[PDB]
Order: sequence, then C-alpha cells, then structure tokens
Amino acid sequence: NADFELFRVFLEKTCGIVLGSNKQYLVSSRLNKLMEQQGIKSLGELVQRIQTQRGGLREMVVDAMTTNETLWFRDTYPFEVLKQRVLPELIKAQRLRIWSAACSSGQEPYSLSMAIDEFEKTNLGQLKAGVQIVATDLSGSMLTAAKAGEYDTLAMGRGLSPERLQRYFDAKGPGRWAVKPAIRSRVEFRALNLLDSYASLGKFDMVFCRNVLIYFSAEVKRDILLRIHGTLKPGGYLFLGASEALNNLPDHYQMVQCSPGIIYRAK
Amino acid sequence: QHDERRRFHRIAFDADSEILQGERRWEVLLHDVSLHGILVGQPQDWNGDPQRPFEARLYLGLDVLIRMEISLAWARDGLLGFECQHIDLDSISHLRRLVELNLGDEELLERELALLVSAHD
Ligand SMILES: Nc1nc2c(ncn2[C@@H]2O[C@@H]3COP(=O)(O)O[C@H]4[C@@H](O)[C@H](n5cnc6c(=O)[nH]c(N)nc65)O[C@@H]4COP(=O)(O)O[C@H]3[C@H]2O)c(=O)[nH]1
Ligand SMILES: Nc1nc2c(ncn2[C@@H]2O[C@@H]3COP(=O)(O)O[C@H]4[C@@H](O)[C@H](n5cnc6c(=O)[nH]c(N)nc65)O[C@@H]4COP(=O)(O)O[C@H]3[C@H]2O)c(=O)[nH]1
Repeated sequence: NADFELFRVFLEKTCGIVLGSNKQYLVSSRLNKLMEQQGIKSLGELVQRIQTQRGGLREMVVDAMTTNETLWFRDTYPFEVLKQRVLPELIKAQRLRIWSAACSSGQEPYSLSMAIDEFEKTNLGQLKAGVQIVATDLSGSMLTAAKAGEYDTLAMGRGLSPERLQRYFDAKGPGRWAVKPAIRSRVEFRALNLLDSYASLGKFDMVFCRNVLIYFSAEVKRDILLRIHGTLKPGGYLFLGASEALNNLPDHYQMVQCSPGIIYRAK
Repeated sequence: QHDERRRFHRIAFDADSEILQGERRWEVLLHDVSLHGILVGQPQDWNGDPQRPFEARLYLGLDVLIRMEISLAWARDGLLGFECQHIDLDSISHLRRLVELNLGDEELLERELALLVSAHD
C-alpha cells in the first residue's frame, strides 16, 4: 500500500523509527483514536497532513505509534492463583482492595475484575463486602483510554475466550468492544507517579506490579518494592511478571510457590 | 559543547548491555539512557571503529530487549557516549515507556517526542 509505505518513510525520516512492512494492521490500530479526533479519514490524508512541520500533529502521531498495550489475562496462571488460592485464603479471615500498578491500557485491572466476578459466581456471597481494584498509571491519553474501557479488534483478538467476550463485553459498532459497566465499576483509575509517595493509596490485600520494574534501575526498583511493601496488609501478596524475580529484599518478601509460578508474601 | 542545550533528558540506568559492530561484541556497563542515546563504560579491547555505526542491545529483565543503531558521539576517560540513529518500533516503544516512567510526567515525555520528530526540520 502506497500510503502505508509513505508512512514508513515518515517514521524513518523524522525519528529514525524503522517500521516493518508487515505492520499495516498495527498502524491502523494505534492511529485509529488520533485520526478520529483530528477529523482525518485515511492514512493517506494523515501522511499529507504530517508533511509540516508546524503544529503538534507529528508529535501526536509518534505518541500514538509508540504506546504499547497490555494483554488480557497476561500469562493466565496468576489469575488462576488469584481464584484458587489467594481469594480462598483471604475468605478464611472486610472489603478486598487490589492495586493494579502501571495499568497502561487497562487489560490487567479489567482482567482482575472478570476473574473476581468468575469467583463470586462460583462461590456464593463469600465475598460479603465487595472488591475494589485501584488501577494506576501516569495521566494522559493511555490512562484515559483505560478509563473508557473500549478496545479494538487487535486488542480483543487475543487472550479472550468467546465465553468471556460474550459475558463481559458490549459490542460498540464495527471493530470496537467495551467492558461491561458492572465489570468496570469494580475498577477505579487514578493518576500516580510510581516515583512519588503511595500514602494516598491506603492498604491492599494484593498488589499486581507486573513487567513494570524492568523500566527502573536496580536502586530505584528496590525503593519502589520497599514502598509497595508499605501498602500491603500483613500477609498480603505481591504479583510480579512471569520472568521477574524480587531481588535483595529477603526480610520484606517471602517467595511462595504456586502451580506454576510464584507470588511474594509481605513479611 | 558547553553552550549547547541537551534535547533529551538522561536517566541513570544499569540494565545488562552489549555493543556490537560487525562480528565484534563487547559487554559494557550501562550508565544512563535517553530517548536518543546511551552512556556506557569503555570495555576491554575497545577496537570499535568510531567512524562506523554500532548496535546497542539493552536487556530489560529477562524477556524485553531494546535494540538501537548508535553512532559514537564522544569518548573520554573510560566512558563512551552514543547517539541513537535507527531503532525498531518495538524497541522505541519500550524506550518511550522507560523515559515516561522515569520522568514521572507524560507531558515531559510529549515534549521529548516533539523534539525527536522535529530534529531534522
Ligand atoms: N562531546 C560530548 N561530551 C559529553 C556529552 N555529555 C557528557 N559529556 C562528557 O562527560 C563529562 C561529564 O558529563 P556530566 O557528568 O554530564 O556533567 C557535565 C554536565 O553536567 C555539565 N555540562 C556541560 N556541558 C553541558 C551542556 O552542554 N548541557 C548540559 N545539560 N550540561 C552540561 O558539566 C559537566 C561537565 O561537563 P564536561 O566538562 O564537558 O565533561 C563532560 C563531558 O566531557 C555530550 O553530549 N557530548
Ligand atoms: N543517553 C545519553 N545520550 C547521549 C550521551 N552523550 C551524548 N548523547 C547523545 O548524542 C547526542 C550528540 O552529542 P554531541 O554530538 O556530542 O553534541 C552534544 C554536545 O556537543 C553538547 N553537549 C551536551 N552536553 C554536554 C556535556 O555535558 N559536555 C560537553 N563537552 N558537551 C555537551 O550538546 C550536544 C547535544 O547534546 P544532545 O542534545 O544531548 O544530543 C546528544 C545526545 O542525544 C549520554 O551520556 N547519554
């Protein structure tokens, strides 16, 4: 496609970004939002409008093109651990508070809300008091789209069973789906700088902070982990990414073996 | 030069890193990263041709890799400063995530992207 090839030229010429010739689908998904608000009806018109050079349109295009979205029910097993071990452990004891840190486009906090709902439907009113998921990231368009809870075909085409799609999403016209409002109501989105104090967050039974600490230095990530520990109720659990180990905090965190994977108990 | 203004904010960072050129490969200690370059320690047996491009590989954890084509900007007293030249979309997306999280303000990231896209205006 000629318009798409011209867009590849733009990304290389302006920013040195090398876009593969196999990513027409990814370009359409990442620029859908921006083209809508800008009144641009085609990629070809976008390519014309971005020659220039004045204004902030070129920045907005590079902004949208360099935002990664997270995955639904990432790695599967942490949500099985949540429903099969952690939630039964906590019931043997009070409103549930879960922190989804650096929630990005919202797939994880909404996945948690669906997993909670699945547990509540197979386990009575055992969660007597209710559940609150606090999802945080930097303010901006990515956190704003998370709050909206709307997702396109690319985002929905992976990691979501047809059972969960029919049960938890509302179709919103061609190629868009929205998380059902009952599922969204469980989640509260907040703007938070992970480098700042967590005092306003209160206390959590669980913290999900997955594939985020890799973006910080060894000293900064240790401080974040130390301050995350301050937000956990005694015996609360911290979930990291599937390939993430917790380094140099043996007095604060105890590794707990799951089937499979691990979680960290706050000591 | 001391009158020039730095375009991009530099972030202290220590991920496992390598530098490549042709068939050569050096493990290097990373010192800082930015949206448009890196600072590394000069390794042993540094016969890297400064007039030809290099490649940097930054290993973020176990399963995230930031890859960039780099040019040697300066070298002195055991340090090597590199400027980013070409970078694949996934690598710059991880780099943008790193920069925005360490700046703590999305608008500061937007201003960095504005300087990146207008660098060759
Ligand atoms: N050719 C080149 N060399 C670089 C660059 N960045 C760092 N260096 C080298 O690394 C030394 C230390 O940099 P520094 O720790 O950032 O600490 C620097 C820095 O903090 C500050 N500084 C000097 N010039 C500038 C500048 O143009 N912009 C900014 N933001 N700071 C500067 O003064 C300190 C000492 O500067 P130097 O004596 O010049 O010595 C500098 C310089 O020799 C670069 O982009 N290009
Ligand atoms: N992450 C990272 N990237 C690096 C580092 N050093 C250089 N770069 C990248 O290489 C670009 C070119 O550096 P330059 O050609 O020496 O030309 C530089 C240099 O001449 C001057 N400059 C800036 N800072 C210093 C400094 O601390 N000392 C001296 N002597 N010159 C400096 O300003 C020019 C532009 O600086 P930049 O806009 O920053 O753009 C820099 C920067 O993006 C580094 O230690 N870390």
